[PDB]
Amino acid sequence: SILPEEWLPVLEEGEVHFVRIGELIDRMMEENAGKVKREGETEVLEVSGLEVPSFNRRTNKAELKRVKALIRHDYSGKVYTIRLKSGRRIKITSGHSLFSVRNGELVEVTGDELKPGDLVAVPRRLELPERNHVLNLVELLLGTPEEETLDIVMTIPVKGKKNFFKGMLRTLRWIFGEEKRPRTARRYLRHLEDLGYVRLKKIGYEVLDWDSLKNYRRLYEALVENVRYNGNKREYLVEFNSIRDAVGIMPLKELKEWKIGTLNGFRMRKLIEVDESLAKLLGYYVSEGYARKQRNPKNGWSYSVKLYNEDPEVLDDMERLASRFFGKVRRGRNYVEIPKKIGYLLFENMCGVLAENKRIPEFVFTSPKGVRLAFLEGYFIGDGDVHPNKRLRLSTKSELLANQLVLLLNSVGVSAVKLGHDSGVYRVYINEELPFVKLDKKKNAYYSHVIPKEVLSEVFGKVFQKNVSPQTFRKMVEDGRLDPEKAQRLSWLIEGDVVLDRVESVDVEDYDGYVYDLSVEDNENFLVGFGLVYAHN
Repeated sequence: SILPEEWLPVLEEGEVHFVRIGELIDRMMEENAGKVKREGETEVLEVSGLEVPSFNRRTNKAELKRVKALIRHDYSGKVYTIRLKSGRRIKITSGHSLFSVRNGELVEVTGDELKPGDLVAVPRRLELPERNHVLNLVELLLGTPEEETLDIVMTIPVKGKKNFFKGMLRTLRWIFGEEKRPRTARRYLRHLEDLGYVRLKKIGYEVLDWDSLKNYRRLYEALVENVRYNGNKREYLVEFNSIRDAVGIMPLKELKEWKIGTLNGFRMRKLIEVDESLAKLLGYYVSEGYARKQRNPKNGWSYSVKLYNEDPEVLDDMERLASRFFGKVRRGRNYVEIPKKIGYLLFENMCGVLAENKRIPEFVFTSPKGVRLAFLEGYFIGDGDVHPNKRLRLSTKSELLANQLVLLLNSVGVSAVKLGHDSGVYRVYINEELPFVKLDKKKNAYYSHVIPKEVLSEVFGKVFQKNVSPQTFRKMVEDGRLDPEKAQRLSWLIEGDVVLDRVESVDVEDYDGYVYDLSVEDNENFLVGFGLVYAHN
């Protein structure tokens, strides 16, 4: 079984989240108490909607799988913290199995069996889904403290909507039988049909969804009561907070027409399509971005976002990207500033404010590779890791970020990764080429670009000078240096999506508490631990 605090990458409805397995399993069981069957000390809760990354037991390739159930045993015994030479770490009970090698094949080795030196399976790359994402600033802000969206408003041109609100309400009230049929009735009944609520008929109409109409009415009731007119710009206005408890009802069809921001400041389009510029912009922020709130004039609240960097070229690119989504921007000595409330809000909720809370936005993990790489590039460049003379060294105070980076890298084919945490800081080391950074993996190679000599030794019965890269392995096969028939025993290691990391230390403790586990469809395994480690379900 896995311990409570162990991180676990999971996918829900197509999105990737990092959760502490205990928190996930405890929360689920509490909200589904009834369905939780129990056989003494064990508690099993079948579920759907969850998916975890695993590897095919036969081909060993990366593939996502359904999580059949969540399990919880009350445990009293020994727990082992397994530390890999790569930096990965995983704490498990004595009978939990991880994957090691025995005679060229992947076998299971229990926690109470693992010793320093043993080879442990770990990801070479991951196969996460790919889709285009669309940000929704409304939902985003609805997840924000009202005290932070005080000056936020939602404007809309008065053009085609001459008194639309009060006019729609009247039709609704009429629909609910509280008024005589309005004069502009059909101009609205169509819109409703367009939204799917009503079925316009030759003669009158037929209400399709009362419950929905009720919320829609509730929405317009809120609009009429709060929408003001701004003679100045000829548009309708609404203070966000005044309709927070209803705006979420606004159908997307209608949302498109609105804008959101401040009255005398930057106004944004509510629905944003995630593209590479945005991702790379966010990358810049996650690494070198600082969001501030200083008091100013009437002591208390001018918001801004600065993107630091000591090199002109970079600052030029940030300035280019920042202004690409937030209009006019301010250049500085060593930074680029976006002094806009809604930009500040967007970045705050997307990536976090404090360094130790910085994080990769969720949509990045399952976006097309072009976008994942765009983010990574914005992050690396900003962090100043584009001109290396050896392996890169990324530092963060956010352990979430460290884990996310590792998963994001794996998802784009980078496997030569290492970890560390030394003094309130997490480090992610990378020793292999990236489309935007040249690095020689052959030089001081990492475990991922090497076939353990014990494995070769065992499989081929020969004794090997040193370690061979998978590249030099394929070659030795093609010109008889390696027996091709024996060599096939390792096709899973050369052809699969797994590499062998090695146990450095093992710590044993006595534990009294809840331990967890999962049941994974088909493969019966999943990723857990700091840095991601394959564990048998």
